[PDB]
Amino acid sequence: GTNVSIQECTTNFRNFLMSFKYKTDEELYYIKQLNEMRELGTSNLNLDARNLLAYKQTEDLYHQLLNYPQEVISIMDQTIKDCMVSLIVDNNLDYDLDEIETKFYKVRPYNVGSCKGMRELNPNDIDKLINLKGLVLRSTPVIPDMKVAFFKCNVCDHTMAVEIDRGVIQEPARCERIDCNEPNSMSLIHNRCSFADKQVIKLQETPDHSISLCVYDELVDSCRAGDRIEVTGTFRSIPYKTYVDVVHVKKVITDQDLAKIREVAAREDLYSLLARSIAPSIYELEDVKKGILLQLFGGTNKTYRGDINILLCGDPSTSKSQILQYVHKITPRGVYTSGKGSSAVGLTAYITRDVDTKQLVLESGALVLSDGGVCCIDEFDKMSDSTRSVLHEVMEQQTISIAKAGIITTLNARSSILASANPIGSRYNPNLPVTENIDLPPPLLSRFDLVYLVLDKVDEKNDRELAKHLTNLYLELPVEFLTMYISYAKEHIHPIITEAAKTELVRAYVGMRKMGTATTRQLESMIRLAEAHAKMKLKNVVELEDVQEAVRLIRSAIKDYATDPKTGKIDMNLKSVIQRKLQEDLSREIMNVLKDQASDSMSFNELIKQINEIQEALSRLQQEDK
Amino acid sequence: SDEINELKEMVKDEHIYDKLVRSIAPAVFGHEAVKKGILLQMLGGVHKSTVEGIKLRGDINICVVGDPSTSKSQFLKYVVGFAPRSVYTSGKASSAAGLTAAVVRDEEGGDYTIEAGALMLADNGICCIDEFDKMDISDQVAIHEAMEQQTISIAKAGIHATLNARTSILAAANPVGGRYNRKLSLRGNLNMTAPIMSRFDLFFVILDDCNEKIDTELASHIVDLHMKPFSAEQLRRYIKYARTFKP
Ligand SMILES: Nc1ncnc2c1ncn2[C@@H]1O[C@H](COP(=O)(O)OP(=O)(O)O)[C@@H](O)[C@H]1O
Ligand SMILES: Nc1ncnc2c1ncn2[C@@H]1O[C@H](COP(=O)(O)OP(=O)(O)O)[C@@H](O)[C@H]1O
Ligand SMILES: [Zn+2]
Repeated sequence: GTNVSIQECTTNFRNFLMSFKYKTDEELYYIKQLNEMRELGTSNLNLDARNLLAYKQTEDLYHQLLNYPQEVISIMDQTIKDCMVSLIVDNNLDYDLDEIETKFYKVRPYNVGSCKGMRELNPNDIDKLINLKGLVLRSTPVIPDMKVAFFKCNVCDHTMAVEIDRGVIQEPARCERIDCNEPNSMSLIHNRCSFADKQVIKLQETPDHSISLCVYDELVDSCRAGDRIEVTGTFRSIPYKTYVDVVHVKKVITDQDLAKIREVAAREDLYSLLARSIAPSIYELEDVKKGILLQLFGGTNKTYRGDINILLCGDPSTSKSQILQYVHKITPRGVYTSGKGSSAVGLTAYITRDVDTKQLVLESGALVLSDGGVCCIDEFDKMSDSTRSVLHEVMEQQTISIAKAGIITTLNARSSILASANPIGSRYNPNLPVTENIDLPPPLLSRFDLVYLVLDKVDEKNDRELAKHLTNLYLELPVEFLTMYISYAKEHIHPIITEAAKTELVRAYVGMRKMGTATTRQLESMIRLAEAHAKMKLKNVVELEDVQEAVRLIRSAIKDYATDPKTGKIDMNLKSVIQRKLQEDLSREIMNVLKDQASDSMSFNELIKQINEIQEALSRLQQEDK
Repeated sequence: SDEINELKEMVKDEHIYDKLVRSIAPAVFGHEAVKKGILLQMLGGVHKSTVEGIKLRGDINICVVGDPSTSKSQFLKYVVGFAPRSVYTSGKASSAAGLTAAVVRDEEGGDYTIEAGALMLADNGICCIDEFDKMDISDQVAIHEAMEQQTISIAKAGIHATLNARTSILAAANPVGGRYNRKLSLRGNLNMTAPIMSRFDLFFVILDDCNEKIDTELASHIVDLHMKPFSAEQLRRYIKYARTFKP
């Protein structure tokens, strides 16, 4: 039989349509939306199918409906028409009825509860209402589908209107006119018929493999290449290919979670706690932790993306592969690749025409597949030159333009790149300039945001610290909260740079400039990192402290303070006569100031603010009883 | 009458040339020489045919070389976004067949038929090529005939026709060592040979320097970009009138 009782189901949906509320949350939902829908000239209503799970009788309706969506939709069409007629003329609230009266409507539920997954669907689950998710790849051109047949009698020009019922064409046997009774005289005029748009769309599905969906009517060309899509429709296999008849398509936490986020954000050790909890297997490296976490936060996107890219140029025994392999798993899912094991086609795409589609199609590579996410590239120093040439336009415009035989098109590859590269030779050698220690040409090396020189120094004390950190770990914030925080910050905060924060950029860039490799590329980072820091703080604007911290992070990553300005070499060690002179002058000045004021003593904070605009000098003076 | 008046204001004013110079790619600060060059390239010279039948090329080619920091690609993007007909391409992505014309088997028969490459497309327009120095010489050579003869000649697989290639080539490139080796002269910093350099009516090499007064304003404007006379729509209207003159 049928699980849908026409009168019972229409009465139940009438009761739901007039009584639903979510639990200001107290106001009724469709009691408000009915007037708006009567105002609208639209031909369809997107039914909020999450309300079906929020209310009991509608959950029962879903369980009954799982096998018979079409009957309920067909009933709801007439129900919508009747409701419109009533609210217009029976309630005497409106008078525009004729076109609504004559036309046909539909309804599309868009938030139905999900099923058990595509591969788990059984042969009896065919023709059931289903809900799925994935990413769209390809689209077929508009294909007309027959609805009306226009037959003309080839001996008397009489015309008959014939329509298709359940995919059946019925050719009239004889002319219907009283005089003209010639059999088989009816003929079809191809271009006087009526058709409707049908389109096949390819979708890479991920159950809660690729599935080729089918769409009809206004659903065509609403889904295009690269769309992030959730599907509500019918799973189909007919005498047997698997395909989905789409009924609606979607183009796209607790308050306790908000309380937890606020608590973690408010505590003063926020940065320290984040760095400490991101990677337990990697000890210390505060700057590297801050940089990679900032890359995960990302900058603000304006129309000017915020895709921060970081290069690790440490010694070839420091934990760097362990960080990237972990990032590949903790971040929202991306693609893990290696420069040595990649090619230009492997990153960008394979592109070719199609006979059936009559337009270009793409076999997406990892670099384009990472659109909107994060990609990891080990062996960045070993990437082929032709492949490296792709990175240029990717990092400069987030696009890839190709012009070859019969194909001229551009593809978007907006993604963040985290890369590791061993130094030239078996180890980093500070006896050579820092530029000469990296095997990347200046045009590619100069456009990164952060480059980290994670060197290894042999020292018994630090070796003991690391060994005691590691050896006791394998005896015998959670990642869920970390991902929750990362998603929330990207979801909500859009920080704007303040005037004071803007002003310091000029001085910082000029200071980096006057020590001349301080190209204009690093000035992009001087805002990209600042916006990411503001997002991490969850502050709605970029603070001057955020800018100063970003500048400090860049300086520490590059390690300019330990870098020789004359030859680019690095000091190994990073009591001096300049230290002695500074301490002596500071002690003299504070000794003068502490008694120049009309008091025998003063607070040390006020003295520090007066002089710096210290502790060792005052401690030594106290040792001398001054 | 109103259309004529609007187009007339842009022509009958004393300072229109400087106004149009200061209007190409308003996002890119400075670099006024390239702004003049692109403006002149968009209004290429009158084509002439000799009474002997020999034709004189009228389109203007431009090449720009700069350090990896100076914004040389934004000019190419502005041109392809503004030109009525334009094609953008990359030096390494492009190939010989993809620029001039492709010899491909045709439908409805067993004979061959051409397909339009990057140069045949946007004919009577501006073609933009980025990373020009990265191009292989074997596929740089094929651009020469379009650059000087405004034609594409094919003698391959049953096709022996000569095709129109009236296009203005705009290119961007980098010095041989990426950075401008300011120790040496212009002769040693470029890998381009004389035959291809001779075919550019305009040629600019722009550099970077640590001048504080320049870098301060550069930083201010490139930060304003990330913070946020004649409009770009009017320039196409002006060019549609200007291009027809024959001085
Ligand atoms: N700070 C560290 N913490 C944990 N493991 C480390 C650390 N430094 C080195 N290792 C170990 O040394 C090994 C070498 O890894 P790594 O240096 O990242 O790559 P590669 O072997 O290519 O140099 C890894 O197995 C890693 O576990
Ligand atoms: N005068 C300028 N005005 C605004 N932005 C600039 C200027 N000069 C350089 N830039 C910035 O510097 C970057 C330079 O990139 P570019 O040199 O074009 O890369 P490529 O050399 O690969 O073409 C651009 O993204 C641009 O935003
Ligand atoms: Zn008849």
